[PDB]
Amino acid sequence: TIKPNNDCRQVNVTQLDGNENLIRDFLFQNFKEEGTVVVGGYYPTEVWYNCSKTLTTTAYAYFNNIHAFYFDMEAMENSTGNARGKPLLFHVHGEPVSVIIYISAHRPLLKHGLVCITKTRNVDYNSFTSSQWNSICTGNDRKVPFSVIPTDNGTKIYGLEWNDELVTAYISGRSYNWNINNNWFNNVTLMYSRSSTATWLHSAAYVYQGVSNFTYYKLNNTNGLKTYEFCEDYEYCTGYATNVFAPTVGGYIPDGFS
Ligand SMILES: *[C@@H]1O[C@H](CO)[C@@H](O[C@@H]2O[C@H](CO)[C@@H](O)[C@H](O)[C@H]2NC(C)=O)[C@H](O)[C@H]1NC(C)=O
Ligand SMILES: *[C@@H]1O[C@H](CO)[C@@H](O)[C@H](O)[C@H]1NC(C)=O
Ligand SMILES: *[C@@H]1O[C@H](CO)[C@@H](O)[C@H](O)[C@H]1NC(C)=O
Ligand SMILES: *[C@@H]1O[C@H](CO)[C@@H](O)[C@H](O)[C@H]1NC(C)=O
Ligand SMILES: *[C@@H]1O[C@H](CO)[C@@H](O)[C@H](O)[C@H]1NC(C)=O
Ligand SMILES: *[C@@H]1O[C@H](CO)[C@@H](O)[C@H](O)[C@H]1NC(C)=O
Ligand SMILES: *[C@@H]1O[C@H](CO)[C@@H](O)[C@H](O)[C@H]1NC(C)=O
Repeated sequence: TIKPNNDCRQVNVTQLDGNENLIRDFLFQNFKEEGTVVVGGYYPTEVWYNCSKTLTTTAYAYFNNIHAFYFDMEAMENSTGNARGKPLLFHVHGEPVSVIIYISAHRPLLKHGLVCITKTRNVDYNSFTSSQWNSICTGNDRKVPFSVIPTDNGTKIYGLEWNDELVTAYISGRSYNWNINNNWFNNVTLMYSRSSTATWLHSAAYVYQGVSNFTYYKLNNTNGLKTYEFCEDYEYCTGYATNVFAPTVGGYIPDGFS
């Protein structure tokens, strides 16, 4: 899903600090009942990508042909009061509207996150993270500040999914929906490392993953205990075929369909 880069290495999301149940809480967000059920969707996997640079130069990463983008952070320093932030900036392209999400390190108190809805393709990644907080998403672009919860201590997975009619943002354990008709290009550009500035601090404490395939998870709720298991094949987990398929070149149903 990510272009081959030497900086970007893999990593086990569940093996990191404070990430024991990072995916379990996300999977059971909607299934609040008792029993086992097989769900499908653009769900994150266990192996994500960590990308860092020893130097203080500006680096970029590209995710292509993806449908959802998830990321997680580390525990904030002094989260109770003056929380210390770790900067990040990822841009989802589209026409005629594109969305830039930037978490910082004039600005309202504790509102580390900013969302910039812009209609201009020329986005300056070497100047957005170098100016003041009041001169970032100024002008005709729509600026929406938002406060990432520091008390969560990075134990909640953040995510963004989109389509041509609806955009869903998962923050903490809450999913928010926005209705907008926009032609998305299904690629995301992420700027993970740059020189330190007033708003940007040189660090690397972000994991991240892009999901493009239809992932299947079996969920079991036994006496209040919640367990999840990934399925590489729907038929193997359920004993029955699935209706999701990828049409071949020219728009032809594959011969293996049921
Ligand atoms: C994201 O995908 C879109 C859609 O494919 C890309 O836009 C096209 O890019 C190609 C080159 O890859 C150009 O020849 C086309 O003219 C572009 N079309 C439009 C309508 O702009 C876009 O470049 C991709 N973005 C990134 C950052 O890779
Ligand atoms: C994740 O842990 C497993 C063992 O549980 C190990 O084999 C694998 O290499 C780890 N993956 C990464 C990306 O470190
Ligand atoms: C943490 O924040 C509190 C509340 O603002 C503050 O009193 C305290 O000094 C901070 N601790 C630090 C910066 O180590
Ligand atoms: C986050 O960490 C702080 C400091 O250790 C702790 O007081 C707080 O309860 C934690 N929040 C959680 C675990 O939700
Ligand atoms: C990513 O890797 C860097 C070294 O390249 C390391 O310092 C950093 O802690 C890693 N990030 C996470 C979230 O594990
Ligand atoms: C997604 O599905 C395609 C089907 O061709 C497969 O080749 C690819 O490996 C899958 N990707 C992942 C991450 O499972
Ligand atoms: C769910 O868990 C219970 C208790 O461990 C087990 O008996 C049952 O077989 C599980 N169901 C599925 C579908 O895996």
